[PDB]
Amino acid sequence: YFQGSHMVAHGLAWSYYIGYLKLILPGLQARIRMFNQLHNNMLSGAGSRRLYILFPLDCGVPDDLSVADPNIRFRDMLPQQNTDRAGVKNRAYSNSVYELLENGQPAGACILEYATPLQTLFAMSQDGKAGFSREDRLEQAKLFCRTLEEILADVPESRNHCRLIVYQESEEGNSFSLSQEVLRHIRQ
Amino acid sequence: SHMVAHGLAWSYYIGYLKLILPGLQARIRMFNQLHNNMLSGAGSRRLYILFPLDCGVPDDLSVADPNIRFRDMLPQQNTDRAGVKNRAYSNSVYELLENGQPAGACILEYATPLQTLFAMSQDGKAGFSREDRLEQAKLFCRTLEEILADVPESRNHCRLIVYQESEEGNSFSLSQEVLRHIRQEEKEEV
Ligand SMILES: Nc1nc(=O)c2ncn([C@@H]3O[C@@H]4COP(=O)(O)O[C@H]5[C@@H](O)[C@H](n6cnc7c(N)ncnc76)O[C@@H]5COP(=O)(O)O[C@@H]3[C@@H]4O)c2[nH]1
Repeated sequence: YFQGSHMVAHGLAWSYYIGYLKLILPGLQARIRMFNQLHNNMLSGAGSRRLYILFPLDCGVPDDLSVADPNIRFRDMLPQQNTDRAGVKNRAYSNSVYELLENGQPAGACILEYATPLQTLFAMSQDGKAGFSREDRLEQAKLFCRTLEEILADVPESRNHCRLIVYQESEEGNSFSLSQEVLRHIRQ
Repeated sequence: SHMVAHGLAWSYYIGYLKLILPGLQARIRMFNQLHNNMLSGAGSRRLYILFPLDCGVPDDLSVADPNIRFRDMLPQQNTDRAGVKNRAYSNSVYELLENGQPAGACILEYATPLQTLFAMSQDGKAGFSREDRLEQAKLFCRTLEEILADVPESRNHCRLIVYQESEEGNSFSLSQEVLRHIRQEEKEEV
């Protein structure tokens, strides 16, 4: 295996930064402050004010987080950002806030989502026209993560809000609890 | 199958066109009720997507060509996506002017992934040459065409407008380029 120079993953990483994260990081905290005004400071500490992105390396990305763990419960959306983009007026960028339950009660809350490009990788893997194996998919998923981390390293601290939660579903165990993992990241 | 452009083409199809194209006609019908049948013919069926091969992608179409005039948005599509509840997908409708008056109307936008290719070309960290940016941009278009070819439902609901300004390269008008496509299809209809 020789890793190519500009692979699918490289492009996805750059896409994900240039076309989302870079766009939303400047206003994220303002949106959070607004949310807190409505929700009695639900997102109180710094740890609850990060943008946590789930990165399942097997690329299983359900649209509903509660599917992954029923202890991840949707609470409300942040106020949305609207931006004119590439001829689409008022394109909307949105994020969702979840409560993390322990014993049926909220133990934390945070902004949580999956990394969307992992959906692309999964779909490519399922289409013969794509020419893309399961082995290719895993490697690309790992490369996407590494490349993204490299790009994010260069963000100034005032915009250093992304936090990646990287795991491989097949390697975890029946005792893996995604909500606990997220709470662990919040707590660190 | 491991070039950047492949990923971009699949991203664009899987995460956008596949999602929105099936619902488009209904959104159009509603727009037309609201706006007195502004969209007609294939303008009432297709999303028109601009693919500038040089990867210059202005956010404002009127800046690109003042004869492209924004008129209103389609009603939005909201879909839960990857843990984002009610992610919103929105498209913009424009009138195209000729000699100062409306000559056509359509749903129009740029293919956003070209913006990624442009950005990669400008950041040394990407190690991505201008020459490769061009090749990849061409490849992105071809790949998307290939993907669409096998899915009539999607293919029939979009129009790819591919051009390289600077090979155009003189009297080029973007509005005229769009109108040319609209008119070609109009001649087929009826
Ligand atoms: N989580 C998230 N929420 C967003 O609002 C979002 N916006 C973009 N992205 C992900 O960022 C990267 C860059 O997005 P870009 O717009 O260049 O390409 C996008 C873009 O050309 C288009 N598209 C997606 N949603 C919209 C939309 N609402 N309007 C226009 N084009 C859209 O289809 C491509 C694939 O979209 P996703 O597969 O969702 O992944 C994107 C992509 O990996 C987002 N991811």
